[PDB]
Amino acid sequence: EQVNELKEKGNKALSVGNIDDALQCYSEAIKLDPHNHVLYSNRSAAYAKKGDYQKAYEDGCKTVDLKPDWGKGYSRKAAALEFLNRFEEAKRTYEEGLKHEANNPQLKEGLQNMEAR
Amino acid sequence: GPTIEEVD
Ligand code: NI
Ligand code: NI
Repeated sequence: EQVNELKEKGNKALSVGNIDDALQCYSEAIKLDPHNHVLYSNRSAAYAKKGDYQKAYEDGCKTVDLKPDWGKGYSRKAAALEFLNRFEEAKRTYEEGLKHEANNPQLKEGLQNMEAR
Repeated sequence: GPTIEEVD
């Protein structure tokens, strides 16, 4: 519950635009629960909003490492790759995610976007 | 630009 508490605190900070506070909350939760993919996925989002795409990417990778069946982790990873202008890798990441969650609409959209560039 | 999905 303490982990959920910190995650919620982070989500709230992010909602009021306090991204650094959100990162601190997610990072504290991660220290307590280092295998929680949701925390890395949320922190990846916060880093992407902040504009630190390398860290958004690292957290997206960790999300996929922890929970390979979860499509959203690949979206985190792939979005970071797009920001990093690594589109070939972004496309392969959407494809990799689809090997786990074939009907995921966000991954399908991402793949479509990369195939249309 | 890429979409940043909502947090969970
Ligand atoms: Ni471990
Ligand atoms: Ni796999």
